Amino acid sequence: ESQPDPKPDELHKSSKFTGLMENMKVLYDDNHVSAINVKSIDQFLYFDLIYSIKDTKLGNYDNVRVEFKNKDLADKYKDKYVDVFGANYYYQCYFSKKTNDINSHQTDKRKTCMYGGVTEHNGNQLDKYRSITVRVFEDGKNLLSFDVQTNKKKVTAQELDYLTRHYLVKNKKLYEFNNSPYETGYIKFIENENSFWYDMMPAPGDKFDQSKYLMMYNDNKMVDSKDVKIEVYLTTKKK
Ligand SMILES: OC[C@H]1O[C@@H](O[C@H]2[C@H](O)[C@@H](O)[C@H](O)O[C@@H]2CO)[C@H](O)[C@@H](O)[C@H]1O
Repeated sequence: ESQPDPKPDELHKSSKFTGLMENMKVLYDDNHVSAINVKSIDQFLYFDLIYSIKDTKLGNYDNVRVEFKNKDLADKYKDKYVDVFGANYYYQCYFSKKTNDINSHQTDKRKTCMYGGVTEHNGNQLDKYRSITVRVFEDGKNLLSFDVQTNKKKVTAQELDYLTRHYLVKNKKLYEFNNSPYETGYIKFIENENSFWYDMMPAPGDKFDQSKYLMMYNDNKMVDSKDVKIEVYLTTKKK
């Protein structure tokens, strides 16, 4: 069980962020990118892939740019049929501008951007959703547990993360417009000796960089739905 647990002073303090929690909230509200059995259709930079995924409700986007940590990840998934799932942003998002020569590009009307959140479709399917347990702790006490479901054998940490936080925003007011009732918090995934966590709170300051925050998912970290367990540790802001 190692990826050093955070030392209490290591975590971002929500009281140190003085600039609109709504921008964090939106990433984990009901909207998100999801598609099954799609194939990249273009590329803007050598470390990304462009997908033809239409916003199936709000009609907010027609193309989604998936950015990876490096060229390898983009190469691996180029041309392959994948499922996509993840938190997207719009504000600092941009790519291609047109189907121009020299500058390899394409994409017309309504774009969105995201990091990682990709898995091979083929051979990664289960008929019969697997249920992953989430145990949340508030100041040290296991106050509740809820389930998250995925029908993927291999699932990105991004998806389990979004799933978990989406429930907490709805039932625990994890993030609110201008604040959060929690001072610190982190999501811990556990497979085996392998455990890793993400800080759920925004960095100190007056502004939150959605793009920079969502960047932690660019490694396309995957996990096996059969071996994972998730624990959330929240601490209450000095009442
Ligand atoms: O069993 C062969 C049969 O599968 C259908 O697909 C179904 C599948 O039967 C069911 O278990 C699953 O839950 O939903 C699928 C619907 O896509 C196919 O429609 C049929 O063409 C055969 O392929």
